[PDB]
Amino acid sequence: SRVAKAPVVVPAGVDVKINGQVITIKGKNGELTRTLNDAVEVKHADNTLTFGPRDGYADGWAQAGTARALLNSMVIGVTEGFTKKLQLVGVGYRAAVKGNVINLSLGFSHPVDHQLPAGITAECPTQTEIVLKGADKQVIGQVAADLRAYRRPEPYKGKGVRYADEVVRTKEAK
Amino acid sequence: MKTFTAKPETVKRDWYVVDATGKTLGRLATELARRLRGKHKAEYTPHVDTGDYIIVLNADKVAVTGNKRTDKVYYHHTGHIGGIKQATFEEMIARRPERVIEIAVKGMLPKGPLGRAMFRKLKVYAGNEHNHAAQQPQVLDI
Amino acid sequence: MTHSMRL
Amino acid sequence: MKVRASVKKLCRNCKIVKRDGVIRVICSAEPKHKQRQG
Amino acid sequence: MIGLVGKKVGMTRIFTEDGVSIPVTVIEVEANRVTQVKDLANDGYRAIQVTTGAKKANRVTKPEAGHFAKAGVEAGRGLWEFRLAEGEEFTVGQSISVELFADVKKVDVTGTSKGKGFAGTVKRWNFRTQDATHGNSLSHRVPGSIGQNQTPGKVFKGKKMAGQMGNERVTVQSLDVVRVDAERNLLLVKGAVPGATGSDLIVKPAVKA
RNA sequence: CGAUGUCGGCUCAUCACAUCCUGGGGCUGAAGUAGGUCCCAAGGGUAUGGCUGUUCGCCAUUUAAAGUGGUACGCGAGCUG
RNA sequence: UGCUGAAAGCAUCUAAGCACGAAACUUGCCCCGAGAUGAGUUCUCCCUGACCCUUUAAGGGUCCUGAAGGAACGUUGAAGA
Ligand SMILES: CC[C@H]1OC(=O)[C@H](C)[C@@H](O[C@H]2C[C@@](C)(OC)[C@@H](O)[C@H](C)O2)[C@H](C)[C@@H](O[C@@H]2O[C@H](C)C[C@H](N(C)C)[C@H]2O)[C@](C)(O)C[C@@H](C)C(=O)[C@H](C)[C@@H](O)[C@]1(C)O
Repeated sequence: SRVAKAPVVVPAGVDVKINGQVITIKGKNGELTRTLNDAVEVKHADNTLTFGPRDGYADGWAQAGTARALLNSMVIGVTEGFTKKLQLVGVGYRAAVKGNVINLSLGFSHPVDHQLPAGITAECPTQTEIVLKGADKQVIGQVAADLRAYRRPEPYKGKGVRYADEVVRTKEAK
Repeated sequence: MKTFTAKPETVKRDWYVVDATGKTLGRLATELARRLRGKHKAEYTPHVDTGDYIIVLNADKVAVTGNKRTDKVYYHHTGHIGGIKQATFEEMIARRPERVIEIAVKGMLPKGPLGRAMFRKLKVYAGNEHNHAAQQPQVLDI
Repeated sequence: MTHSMRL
Repeated sequence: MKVRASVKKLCRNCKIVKRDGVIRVICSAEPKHKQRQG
Repeated sequence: MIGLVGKKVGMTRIFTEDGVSIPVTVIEVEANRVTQVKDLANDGYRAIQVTTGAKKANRVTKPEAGHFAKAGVEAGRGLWEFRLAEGEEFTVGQSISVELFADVKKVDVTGTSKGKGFAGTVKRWNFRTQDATHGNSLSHRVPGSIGQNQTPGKVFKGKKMAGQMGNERVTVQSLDVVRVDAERNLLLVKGAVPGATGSDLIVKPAVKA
């Protein structure tokens, strides 16, 4: 509603082509597409797409706001792209990167091999610092969630894979 | 006088082909059972099979409203130690698509030998094609 | 002999 | 967590959500106030 | 890959030079000639059909005579099929000897087990014999109780009772091959395979790897 | 009431789940080890003896564990008595 | 347990969408199984004669031929009441 009644300013190499209910976008970083819901209406007046509720359906405004939000961060990803920073707190934890397959050494007994999607690239400046660079926000967020879910943060030492400036509350060991 | 009765040698049966794509399950099944018993013909007889042969194409694409695609459970019992087997609508559509249509129609038919014969009239396929092209199946839309 | 009997 | 028939706001930061058709209470400030089934 | 059909020829033991003795079953694996090849054009599934051995020319009926003389092979006893798992192509009349089992390490042997006849519940289902003394009356190796009472009111299906024991198809899995003789067309496997001596065995490579 | 044979033991079971073990998780006044408590889960498993007619119980010694109930307090045209 | 995400400018595992997640469920292993009357498929083999009658019918009868195969019999079997 308040989200959906605000059009999205689409900048710099827009390529926002429509096919029925499908939105395809080429951009600076790449190309992202999605099939939208059937209760939403998109329109390409005034250089910038506007979202209305389609007739007949009950849930119009929430679907339209969800559509506006996903297309907004989607076209933001095709403009400049999303990044995610993970760090490894804890001794014996190294995170060397081999191309498209991250090889974590979280010290279970064996290495951890992690195949990436076709989109997100990964870089390590130091050995406790993974930086994911990808356009599609859900895929980089999902792969950061998988990499954290290999080994969670510990509430006693702070040991584990964690997000960058996310604060972990460590209870002291009684 | 006596009322008219049909005779099983002179009843003249038609062939129909029904595309079951994108339709509701039980509405289609009710129309199928009505056509199978013969209640659409004027010379209806309750002990003579009057109905027609129906070829139901595309049993894969049948639809169910609500959350029945994941939660309509089919129960059947193997007649054994304590094995009550069960399968939802999704794995029944994937594993054995024609069984959904045949179960829905067989629940709607009379029980007895006449109902089993009028169920043998029904021929359910999951593809778009059938091998019954030698009987000229007319399109029965519903 | 009261073994089968309900006594 | 606490599976209960009565879920209430124990804390200032716990919000009441309805996930998967069940009523749950999430406190982001402490995990002892997490509860279910209300 | 496919299995081969052989014959159970006794049991012996071989002595490894380390000192260990291992019991082997010797399987005479004769030349298996492929009679008919199934493919998914006509049949819907792909397979091969093999035969082995020999039969009397007067003991062969004209149906199986014509079926053998259709494609290149000679009369053996029995016909068997093998299911060709993804990537084998065999011409009819192709002799298949025991070199594929010279490569392999574990094996599955399928045979018809020895028929123990009408057996009781003690022999068939390892039931516990009741008391031999302390009062017992005509009920030493009887099966006990077979059901509860009025509430089921019936015996359950699959209740273990007496009946035919033996004489059925049994597969034994993961038997180690210890030696393959190609000039004798023999196969030594470790352990015991189902059947009497001289019974026909089916030898497939192991699936539970 | 012109008859529906009891308690216990033996033999054979079968189901429920309100789970004893195994398996999966949340919280912990959870450092680890080991627990407590709650949620999911019924595939498989789930002692031997002494005493007692005993079920039960106590006890000795194990076990991963020594589940709780229904089935005419399952089961005598199957046995015992 | 999550990711993205509004409804509800925030927040939110959820309404749209996406991913994980157990000895339970469906497969994978093994055995039975086309009486699966919805009685399936594949290959091979065997039959290539004349006439009359009547309610000229998916009809009866007569002579001549009995084919593949089967059964019977016998010797029997680590098969079997
Ligand atoms: C030789 C064979 C004899 O039977 C037995 O010895 C058995 C072993 C008795 O049990 C003997 C021994 C014993 C201990 O039961 C085993 C004892 O309790 C009874 C009273 O007598 C029987 C069966 C008794 O029945 C029982 O009578 C009970 C009153 C009720 C019971 N019913 C509820 C189920 C019923 O079956 C009873 C009365 O003798 C049956 C009547 C018909 C007879 O007299 C007949 C002629 C018998 O003598 C007999 C068949 O020749």
